[PDB]
Amino acid sequence: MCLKLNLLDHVFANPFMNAAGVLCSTEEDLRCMTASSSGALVSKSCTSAPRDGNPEPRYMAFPLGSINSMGLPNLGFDFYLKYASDLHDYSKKPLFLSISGLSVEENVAMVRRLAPVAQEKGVLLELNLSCPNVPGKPQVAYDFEAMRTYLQQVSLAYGLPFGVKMPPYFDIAHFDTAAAVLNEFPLVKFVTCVNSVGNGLVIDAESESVVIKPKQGFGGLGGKYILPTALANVNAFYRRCPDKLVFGCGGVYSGEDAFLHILAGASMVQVGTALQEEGPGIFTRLEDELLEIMARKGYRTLEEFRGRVKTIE
Amino acid sequence: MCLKLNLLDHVFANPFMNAAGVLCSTEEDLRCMTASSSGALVSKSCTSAPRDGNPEPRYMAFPLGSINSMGLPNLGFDFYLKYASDLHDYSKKPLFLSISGLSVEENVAMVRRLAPVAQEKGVLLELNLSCPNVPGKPQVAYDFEAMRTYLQQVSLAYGLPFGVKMPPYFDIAHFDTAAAVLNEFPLVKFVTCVNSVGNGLVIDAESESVVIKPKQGFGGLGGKYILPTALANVNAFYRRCPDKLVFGCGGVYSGEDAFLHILAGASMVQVGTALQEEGPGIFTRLEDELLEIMARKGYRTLEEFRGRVKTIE
Ligand SMILES: Cc1cc2nc3c(=O)[nH]c(=O)nc-3n(C[C@H](O)[C@H](O)[C@H](O)COP(=O)(O)O)c2cc1C
Ligand SMILES: Cc1cc2nc3c(=O)[nH]c(=O)nc-3n(C[C@H](O)[C@H](O)[C@H](O)COP(=O)(O)O)c2cc1C
Ligand SMILES: O=C(O)c1[nH]c(=O)[nH]c(=O)c1CCc1ccccc1
Ligand SMILES: O=C(O)c1[nH]c(=O)[nH]c(=O)c1CCc1ccccc1
Repeated sequence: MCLKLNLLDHVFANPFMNAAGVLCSTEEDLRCMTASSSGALVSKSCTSAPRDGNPEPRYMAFPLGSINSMGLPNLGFDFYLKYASDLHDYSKKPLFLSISGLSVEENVAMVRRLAPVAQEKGVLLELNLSCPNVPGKPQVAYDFEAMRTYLQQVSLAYGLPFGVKMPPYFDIAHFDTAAAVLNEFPLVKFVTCVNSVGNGLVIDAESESVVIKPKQGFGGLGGKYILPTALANVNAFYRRCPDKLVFGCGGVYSGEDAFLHILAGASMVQVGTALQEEGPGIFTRLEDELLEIMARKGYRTLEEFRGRVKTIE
Repeated sequence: MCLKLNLLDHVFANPFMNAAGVLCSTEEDLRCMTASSSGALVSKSCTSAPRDGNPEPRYMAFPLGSINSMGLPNLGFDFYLKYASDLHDYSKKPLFLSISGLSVEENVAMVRRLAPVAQEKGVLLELNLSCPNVPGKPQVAYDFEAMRTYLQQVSLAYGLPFGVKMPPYFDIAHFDTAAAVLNEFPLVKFVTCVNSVGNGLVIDAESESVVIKPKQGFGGLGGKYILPTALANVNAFYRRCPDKLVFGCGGVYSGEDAFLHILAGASMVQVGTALQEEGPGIFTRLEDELLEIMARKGYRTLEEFRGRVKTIE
């Protein structure tokens, strides 16, 4: 009957927050997410300098979900750090800051500056391993040695508990390798599964055209298309990383979808496409709907069912 | 107006066929696919010996698609070779035979034996590369060195044009690398994109349980979930393999979905989940619906629009 929880030395009114990138780029957006009923908020992944991002149109949504190739538009790390150190009202809810530098050095340079603000104000770091395509090498989370370098360097530079935003994997050996990398780093205290399902292509039959301008129409998919992919990643890393938290992201449109993420192992549940489409009112509905399912089942706490998805035999 | 194609030295009344695995395991199944209005059929991916596959339930479907961990149940190579050599009526439509040996040596042994029947009767080989190799390693087509080995060995042992069935990829680096491997092999004349989107997890909220028994509920996804992933892969290989055909598979439930595949580059268009759910009557419906879109647009043949998806500016 209340959905409050405690994680990472912080108190949360409920497990919901925006997904990085959605409703979180400008001061106005971050004030809007803080005024909402969400339990937390995360800022737009940032780079050391500001970015315009890719040409428009760069996001489109449809009944089954969304496609985007935003290009990491952001107001620059100095802005997000300033929001964290001077503007955010911590009495309202916790703040996560997402960083997405284009090299290890850039990520290390941002985290060294974020550390004392984390100590003083309690902002939390979500390190985004996804990045614009560089011909000739894979995304960082898809190159396990690069991933290990990033986490070794960030962990050294930051020195405090943080989390990592992961793209989906689709192969059980990949789950085993990625979770073994993550388990080398004791400061990685949460894993957020998942970022968009990479490089889909939506085509409009009437116009015979792709629907976004960058990358010949290819972009990451979110929303209903990706819920079972998201639940599989959440559960695969919940099972493999027993000393970490898993934050679930992907496909959440209802309190039933949140319930499924929590059954698979999610501690917080992030909302991307559905929030972009419905606006911040969605958080009161998701809370009501999750409490309604809990009540029908007799559950009084999230702990009673987190990670307790049943297998057959 | 017409749906006819002539490719790989065969004539097809229309581009539709089953996806491997669906309606194609027994003699009864293959006679049913032959009696349908599809333009071709493919047999179930086989191994040297018969397999019972995994325990049930191992396939389930829902409004947005399906999940399966079948375990490669099949009647064994000798049965499908007999069907191709002695039973199929080639005056009705062309036959593809899919193989999925559990090692390069098993595939080599099958294709050596298939070769003389392919030469005499015109059966076409589809080699499934989205298939287990050594457990704890990724599936073959996610291990580029293994994939190259499989292709070198099968190309030497078989010596005739064949095609390959590919898992989806999600990273531009992988589209680049995979297409470069395929383009090393001139006998690979068609590339079928895509197999299921691997290791998703469907969870039923009422029962709090996964819905298939093997693999703790993890399985490959088909259907509406995967259409933009399928289209991205069809187009990515269509652009990168200009000397090969691309066949599309994933998410086809209507003539409009088939039209989008074909705009992305697809020659043949395969139907898995929707055919499993609706039965072979789907082919008359897909042909009617694709001809209606062609009529409205004034297209008289498939080559007028195949691969002609527009990009923005
Ligand atoms: C418009 C847009 C911008 C996004 N930007 C980011 C980002 O800056 N950093 C990040 O970690 N993920 C980003 N994402 C990914 C989302 O955080 C989320 O992982 C993905 O959309 C899946 O969740 P959903 O199904 O709720 O949309 C973005 C997604 C969208 C739709
Ligand atoms: C029950 C079932 C069995 C399958 N078995 C095979 C197989 O033996 N070989 C293979 O190449 N693909 C197999 N697949 C994958 C399908 O061929 C197809 O690639 C996938 O289902 C996506 O197409 P769809 O969205 O139309 O279902 C199977 C799919 C299903 C649902
Ligand atoms: O800003 C984006 O395009 C973006 N969109 C996503 O769905 N997830 C992300 O993490 C990002 C920022 C990193 C990124 C990823 C792919 C292409 C460009 C930037
Ligand atoms: O028989 C299968 O489970 C199967 N299902 C698919 O959706 N696609 C396939 O290619 C196969 C056969 C290969 C496979 C894949 C994963 C585990 C075992 C066999």
